[PDB]
Amino acid sequence: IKEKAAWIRNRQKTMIAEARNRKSLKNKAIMPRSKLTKSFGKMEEHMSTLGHD
Amino acid sequence: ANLRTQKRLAASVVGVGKRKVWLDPNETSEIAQANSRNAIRKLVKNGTIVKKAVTVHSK
Amino acid sequence: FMGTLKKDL
Amino acid sequence: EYTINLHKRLHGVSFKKRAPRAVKEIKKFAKLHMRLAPELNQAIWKRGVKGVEYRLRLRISSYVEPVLVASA
Amino acid sequence: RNPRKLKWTKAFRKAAGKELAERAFYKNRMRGNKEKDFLRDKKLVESNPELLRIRE
Amino acid sequence: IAKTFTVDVSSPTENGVFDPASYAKYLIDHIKVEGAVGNLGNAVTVTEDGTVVTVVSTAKFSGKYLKYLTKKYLKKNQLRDWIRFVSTKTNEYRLAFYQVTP
Amino acid sequence: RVSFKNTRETQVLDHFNSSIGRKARWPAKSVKFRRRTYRAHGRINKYESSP
RNA sequence: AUUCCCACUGUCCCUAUCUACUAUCUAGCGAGGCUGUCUGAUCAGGCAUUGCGUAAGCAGUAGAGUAGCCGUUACGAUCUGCUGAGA
Repeated sequence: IKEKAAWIRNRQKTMIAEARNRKSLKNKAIMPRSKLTKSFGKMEEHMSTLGHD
Repeated sequence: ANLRTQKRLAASVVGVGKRKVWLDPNETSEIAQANSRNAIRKLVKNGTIVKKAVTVHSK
Repeated sequence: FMGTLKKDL
Repeated sequence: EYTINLHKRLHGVSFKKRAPRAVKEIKKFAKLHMRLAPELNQAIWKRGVKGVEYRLRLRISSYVEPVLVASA
Repeated sequence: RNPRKLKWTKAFRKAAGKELAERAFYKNRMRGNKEKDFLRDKKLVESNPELLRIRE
Repeated sequence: IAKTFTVDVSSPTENGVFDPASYAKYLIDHIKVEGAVGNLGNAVTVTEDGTVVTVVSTAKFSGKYLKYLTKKYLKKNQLRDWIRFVSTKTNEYRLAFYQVTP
Repeated sequence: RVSFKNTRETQVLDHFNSSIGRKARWPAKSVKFRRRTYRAHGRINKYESSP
């Protein structure tokens, strides 16, 4: 139990750091995802990490 | 690779100023051939030239 | 003087 | 993967030029052990010219990336 | 400035039970800390099945 | 008076990246009727038929709130960057994948 | 179009001797190888190149 | 406008330290805390010419008060413990 808790804490801190890195200073113009296009390799890697088909 | 006129035409056609237009950095050669506003409209339709949304900042 | 610290336990 | 202590390297530098000079510091760093990814430039300028983090975790291949860690 | 208010003075540590009025005393103070850590760890583990599933 | 909201989750479900039962559970646990979590006093009813989730509401409910809840659920499962909540007709919605280069 | 003194006095690239810091320099233009303006007070300041 | 009383002061005894700017060479040319404000809120940070010692988080049945009944939902400043900790 106490190892899974440490893993959860580490992953939560990592996610917070990544969210802070993505976030910026004074807000800028937004580039919507519905207008940009993402490749298939990134999607495959992310879905495999998630644990889906 | 001098897309100043292309940015001017995109800003005029979309009507959102030059601070809201986004020209694809990976399509410099394709945008370089858009010397007319019809080609600019075609690029905007294809998604090569995109219009940025207003900043999400509380009033 | 300091005593026992958190690290030293 | 390296750890650069930029607090030591940026000591005494004017607050107006911490962020630019830090870019030159990491460029020297990769020169000592061995092109900056724009994400790493964002990491450097995350708090403007005046403020740069004491430590930075890097991945050097020389192409240098920032890596996401809970703490350095 | 009242010395007993500042935590870094011996007056605070004696007038608050932190300082013996030693090692065994600190063990006496720090009993049950492991239980509190275990309980908070259990709550954290049971509060996010999805994150453990991502872990696996 | 009752208003019907339809969400078509067929595309993400057929691709093996969605569980409609968990989705419906998240809604029924987070509708927040009258500002209270789990105050479903028969005003809001959620049904999950396998590929279409239907929410029938007689209280204050809007498609914007449903979109907000769906996006929150997507972000919790960190699928926000691949699935979007989009509308086809009035008060008829679906989940669609973002544009992907083949 | 290059300075006469620097060319006459000309590993140097990547690193008439008044005020030279201690006296050697690294003149890049020399190694690789009429205008007029007024001022604070009206005058004719003529600057000429020395090829 | 002048003169006396009290208080203050690097004016001085008696100078010392820091910041900014400047000056120099080179390539070319060439006579921990607080105020205001902003990231939706915490956390963490930016700005305002340094603007002017117990961490984050969790818990207590102790807690000003907000919010359910005539023994009892919930929110909750502050306080206590993990914690001479954290950096």
